[PDB]
Amino acid sequence: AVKLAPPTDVRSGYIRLVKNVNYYIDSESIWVDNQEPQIVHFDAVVNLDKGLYVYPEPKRYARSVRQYKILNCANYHLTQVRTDFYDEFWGQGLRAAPKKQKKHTLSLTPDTTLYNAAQIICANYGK
Repeated sequence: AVKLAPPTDVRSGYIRLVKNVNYYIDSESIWVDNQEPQIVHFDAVVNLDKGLYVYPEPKRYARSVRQYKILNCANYHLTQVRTDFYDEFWGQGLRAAPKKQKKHTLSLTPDTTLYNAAQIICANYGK
């Protein structure tokens, strides 16, 4: 069925992770906590290798996923706050969201797409 081709060219302001080339940090989404700068909020944006049909209309499918994250660089805890699906790449276009958002905080372990992102974030702001 669906069988799609995420952009090779990086749209300005998006930071590609080495361990998943379709996984990005939206630079413009980044906020470092004013009171505790070890904590930084940001959007993770994933260009999909498969259309996710999460829209009311049958052959409308999501091309990307935008996830609100909160990272504590002190302990590498990553909190998943919300998820939105978009029918274009780079987390734009028509949005669809699940009805209740699953939130979850994960203690990150080494050598995984998320740890990658943490290392970039904390490297930039953790010092």
